[PDB]
Amino acid sequence: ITTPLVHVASVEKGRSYEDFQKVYNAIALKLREDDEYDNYIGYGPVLVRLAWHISGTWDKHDNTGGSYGGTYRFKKEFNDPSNAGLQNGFKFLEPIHKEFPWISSGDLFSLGGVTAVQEMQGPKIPWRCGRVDTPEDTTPDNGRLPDADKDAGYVRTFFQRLNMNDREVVALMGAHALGKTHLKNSGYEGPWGAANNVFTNEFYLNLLNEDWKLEKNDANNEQWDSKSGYMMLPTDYSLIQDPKYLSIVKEYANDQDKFFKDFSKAFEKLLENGITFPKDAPSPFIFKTLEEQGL
Ligand code: HEM
Repeated sequence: ITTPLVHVASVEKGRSYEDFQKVYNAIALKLREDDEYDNYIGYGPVLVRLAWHISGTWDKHDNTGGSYGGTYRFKKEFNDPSNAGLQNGFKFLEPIHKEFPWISSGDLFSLGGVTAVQEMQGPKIPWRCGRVDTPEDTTPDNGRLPDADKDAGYVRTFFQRLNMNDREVVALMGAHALGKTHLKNSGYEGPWGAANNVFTNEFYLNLLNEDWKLEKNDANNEQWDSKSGYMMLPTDYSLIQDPKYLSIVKEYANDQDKFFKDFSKAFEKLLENGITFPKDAPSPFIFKTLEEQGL
């Protein structure tokens, strides 16, 4: 009776690679322009978190949620407590959408994350168009995104719902090299590392090389703190408490190139979960950075 929905990707009318490269460039140029945001971190990290949160609502068992429908634009999902702070990323993308009103919301949200990773010198992320806006009654209920106050067993079980295995989980969590936690958003405070708007394997290096102490923060949540001024969420630290995760953490801490390759695959997969692509669909696009274009 409850059969899994099938969401078929549909290319926006008469649009192709050059069209989306222009959208990429507008995102990337505004990222360069609005350098002051969040004490000069810039909008890169929040756009990556936005792309992850609009995708991480997916439930593989009935194909509800996921990036396809662009449902973060609706009040119920926009106001999810797990999404506190992402309003800044939505407001950043509003002038992009006014300039390119033909792009679907899901395509714009997911492309924002790809642009941010690449412009912060991360790996190329192949990206496919064709997400189609769906009505407000398709918006997933709050509560599908993960709790940070949990252990490795919770992390492993949670990501099963997104069809992610151990390697994919550890790779995806490496995005916590970016940005920081804000007490007002999540009840956690502090960055994970020093180079907060450059995409590197710093997350794994800090996990393994810093001396961490479990401490209460000003919101009375416990987090792991180092003397360097970095922090780790409980779920972050669980990647070195669990023996299978620890092996992969060590692998990425020693080999940023392998991390980049695995992150690129898993992040594209995360953004595409729940979408059926016709065999006649165009191949994934690899957008050029502003630097590669002399822009
Ligand atoms: C168990 C899984 C995860 C948990 C529990 C988690 C939790 C969190 C929390 C609590 C914050 C702080 C938000 C704030 O206070 O502003 C955060 C930020 C962030 N998350 Fe994660 N996250 C997870 C996985 C991911 C994944 C898979 C990605 C991307 C691939 C990601 C990307 C980010 C980024 C870039 C930030 C920084 C945002 C900013 O600086 O504004 N996270 N996450």
